[PDB]
Amino acid sequence: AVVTQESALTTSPGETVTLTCRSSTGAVTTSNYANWVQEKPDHLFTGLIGGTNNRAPGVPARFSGSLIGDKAALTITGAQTEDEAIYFCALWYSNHLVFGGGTKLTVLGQPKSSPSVTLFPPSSEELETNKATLVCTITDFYPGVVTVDWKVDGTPVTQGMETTQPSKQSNNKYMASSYLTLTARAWERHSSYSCQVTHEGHTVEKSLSR
Amino acid sequence: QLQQPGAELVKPGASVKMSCKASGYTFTSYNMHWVKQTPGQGLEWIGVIYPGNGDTSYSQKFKGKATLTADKSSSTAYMQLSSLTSEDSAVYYCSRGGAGIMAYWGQGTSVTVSSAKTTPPSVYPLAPGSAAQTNSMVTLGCLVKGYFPEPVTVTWNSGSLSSGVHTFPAVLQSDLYTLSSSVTVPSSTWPSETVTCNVAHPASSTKVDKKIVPR
Ligand SMILES: [Mg+2]
Repeated sequence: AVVTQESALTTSPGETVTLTCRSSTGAVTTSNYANWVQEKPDHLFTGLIGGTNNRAPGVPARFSGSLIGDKAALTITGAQTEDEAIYFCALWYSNHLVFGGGTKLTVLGQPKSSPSVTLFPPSSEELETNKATLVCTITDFYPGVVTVDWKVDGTPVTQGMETTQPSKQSNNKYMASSYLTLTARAWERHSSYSCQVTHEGHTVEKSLSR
Repeated sequence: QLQQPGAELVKPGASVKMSCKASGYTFTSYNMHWVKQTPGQGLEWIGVIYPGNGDTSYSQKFKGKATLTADKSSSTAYMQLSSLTSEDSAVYYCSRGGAGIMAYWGQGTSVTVSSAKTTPPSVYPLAPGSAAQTNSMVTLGCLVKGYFPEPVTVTWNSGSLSSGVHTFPAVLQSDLYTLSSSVTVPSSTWPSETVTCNVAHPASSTKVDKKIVPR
């Protein structure tokens, strides 16, 4: 059976946010001892709720588990900035356990921040290797989701591009990098190159000309 | 309670055995579950084992792929994965159960299944150059390309440049890692006063200093 959770949700400090977990075959009961675990930066997992509504030792009182409709729920009362993380639920089926896809919870703990984009052309030294890597750094954006689009001579290119998952900086904003790899010859067959970053509906792009 | 080695480099076809040391409790009085984490399959349950009685329960995609054991003596639980493939590269967690609650989790063991050999990186200065953005502050950088295994360390001007430094996570291009780092300084400081990125790749004993020069 498949277990389903919301993909992402946003809330603010002090508010109540609720997360749900389906069983695909629904009918979530206390026979699934629904479990809730929190994933924070640098793969640190913390068990929050087990046996549907049992808080794990040491866990804050603001977390609580229950059943809502045919689903399992995780409620966070008076959400704290430190609660921004990913949440996974797990449903036990007598002999085995299955994890949901997890939910990324954003808890607005500072003002929205636009990403600072910098596009770097390939180095003269790298080109000597018949390789050309354009580097697009993206820092200080918040919330932590962003979409990167590369254009060459004005048209979209999805081949030879790699963008890292957003990582959390020290000031709690987010950063990410995107790469466009080309051969030096491909590099020379075009003039204009652009890295376009979309964040919360707004688009910022940086460009250069070979 | 739960200490797991942080990483294991394993060649394709080989086998790997990782541990999960317990502390702060009676190892024999709780279950130990094992979970695999990858971006394309999220978290997947592998199986569980009750050290007190030794019985074991596995998932379907892991019964013939893993073997859970536990040392009642050294308060340590183990997982053996066999015939590793690239699809087995992931982070493996152990988690103590009890009364239906997965209360404690280890920090996970990152298993890297790869044939690549120790490779030093190539370091390229990254300057604005072409249609950049003449402003107030200037952002410089350096590309640490094609090394193996992780990690590498980057500092600027031997460390003097500490404010405004960002080192991004590595991307894998075939079976080599690539990452970049940047530093933002006063436009009046550069190209005026020299800026150099210093890269190190311990695994290969490689060290390289590269100056950021106007394109
Ligand atoms: Mg039991």
